[PDB]
Amino acid sequence: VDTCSLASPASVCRTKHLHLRCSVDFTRRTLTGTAALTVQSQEDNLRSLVLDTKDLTIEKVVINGQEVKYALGERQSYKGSPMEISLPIALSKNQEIVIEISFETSPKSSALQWLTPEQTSGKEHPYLFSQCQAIHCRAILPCQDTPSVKLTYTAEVSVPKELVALMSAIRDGETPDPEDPSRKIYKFIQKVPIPCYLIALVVGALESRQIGPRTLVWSEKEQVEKSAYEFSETESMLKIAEDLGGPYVWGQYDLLVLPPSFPYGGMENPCLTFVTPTLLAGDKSLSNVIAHEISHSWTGNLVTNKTWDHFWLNEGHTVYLERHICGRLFGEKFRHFNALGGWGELQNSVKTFGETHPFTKLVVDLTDIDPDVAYSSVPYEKGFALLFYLEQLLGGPEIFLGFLKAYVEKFSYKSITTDDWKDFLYSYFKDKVDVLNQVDWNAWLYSPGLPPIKPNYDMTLTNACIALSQRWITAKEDDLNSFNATDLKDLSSHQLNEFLAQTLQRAPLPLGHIKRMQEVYNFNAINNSEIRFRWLRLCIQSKWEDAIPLALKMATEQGRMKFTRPLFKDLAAFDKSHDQAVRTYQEHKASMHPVTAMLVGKDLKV
Ligand SMILES: c1ccn(CCOc2ccc3[nH]ccc3c2)c1
Ligand SMILES: [Yb+3]
Ligand SMILES: [Zn+2]
Repeated sequence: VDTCSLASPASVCRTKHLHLRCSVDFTRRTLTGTAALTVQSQEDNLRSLVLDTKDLTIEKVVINGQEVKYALGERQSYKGSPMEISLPIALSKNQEIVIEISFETSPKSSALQWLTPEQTSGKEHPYLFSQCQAIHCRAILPCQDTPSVKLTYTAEVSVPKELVALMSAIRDGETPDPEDPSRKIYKFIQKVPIPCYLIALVVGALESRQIGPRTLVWSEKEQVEKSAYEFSETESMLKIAEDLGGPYVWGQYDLLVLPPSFPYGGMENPCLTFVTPTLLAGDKSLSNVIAHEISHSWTGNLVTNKTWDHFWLNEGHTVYLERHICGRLFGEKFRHFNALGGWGELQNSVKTFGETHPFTKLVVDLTDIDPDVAYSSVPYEKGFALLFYLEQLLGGPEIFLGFLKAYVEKFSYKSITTDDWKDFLYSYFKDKVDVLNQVDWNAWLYSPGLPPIKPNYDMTLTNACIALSQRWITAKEDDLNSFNATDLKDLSSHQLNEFLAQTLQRAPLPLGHIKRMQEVYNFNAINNSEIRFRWLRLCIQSKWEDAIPLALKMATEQGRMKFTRPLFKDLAAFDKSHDQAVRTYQEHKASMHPVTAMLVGKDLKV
């Protein structure tokens, strides 16, 4: 049961294919066109079915060349409105028909952000991008908006001729639009069956540069050269991922670097990963995000969570593979360092939510819960900790990687639950079932709070970070003079970040200590977004008014929710900046991403 979807479930009917024919209207901020769904009955005598929609205007529904009856039910909040379609002839089991729906989206579509020219790099043209995960595809087109259903798709997208459209699919040509010579039609094909949350579209002034045998980077012209360098490890990571996961089946692996309001670090859209431009550190230091998105090409896009209650299957396994890729590139001690950092992020989330909160369970129950509200580090890092614990229990990384590749092979092109995963784990490790029975499954999978057992972590790269954090924390005023730029001499950017993460866990520190830290380390000069984020949080939580305009600037000049949400919350919690924090949100909200605007407003109680 997919409690996030109002559509007929997969046991009743299933979409096999979507043919999308649409036009992007920047004057009206609407997409208008037809969604032709090829649907296969799973029941005898099927006479109706229901699709998910959200803020869509339906013009008509056509089957066998005739208009048919349909009805839109009452809106159910963030789930949207169910659309019931009256089939003209009762279908037998396995029979397939094509249902062609004429629709138009709303400018407030929660799947979409429409940007004016001023919100782009080039300042001449507008830009549109989508983000369907988890349940926003219904705000673009009517569909069974559940990851329990997989479908292929084709699309034809008409756009102003000076712009470029891309989708999560192989590019299948471009022509002038016969209905309007001021336009171009871009065509697409996704021959591999996917869940509809992986449908993606961007329209803008995009240019491309090849950076590997199967990878172009796409962005506005101003970002191309920098993106090419930043993500140059992409091919080497794909080769390692193929070694761990089996064949890459999607053809191309292209990258799209979005404008700064993109809400996530990345989105694993097939053939075309979307990334934040906050990855552009200049030194490739945030490339774990690329490794993560690459890994989703197996865990998530091939083996998929059957409902969003089982999101940890997607995310936990992906973090596990991510950390292996980075460990192959940079060493097993670095994999452990990153693993242990992730446990720290899990501590933070559990402390933030509260150790008994339902969203700290590994498997969650999203009945009446908006996935965007529930979203956190938990499925990522509690899922990873479980897998890392199991790795250690069952004989080490070589052995557990054998399981992972067998698991991907077994469930490719399928959608699964936590029970499916656990059943297969027991089947694969049939000779170690004694050891598996030692795991407290009920606590790991279903209980809130920190896991019942913490894995073992190599400390080599972490010790210097803890040591320095502890010096600052225990320092008194007469110790502040001993600190100096040389303290950071032998620390990588990853280690500087972890030093800040350790210190932030003990915040506030005294204002004088934070002033000294800027004096000796000049953190204000660091443009690395992960570093700058934690530094500004530490400054604001420690009540440094000088940091207020810096934090406001970072919160608004980009929109990755990982950074924007906690910066606004911190600024709201500081009495000196509270009124400005809400004013700034109020002023910006109309031009923010619709999901980000929603969540920041809830965070700020405005
Ligand atoms: C990374 C890139 C896009 N997203 C969208 C958020 O999606 C989800 C999906 C599934 C979820 N289960 C619980 C919260 C939750 C949130 C997260
Ligand atoms: Yb002293
Ligand atoms: Zn992910």
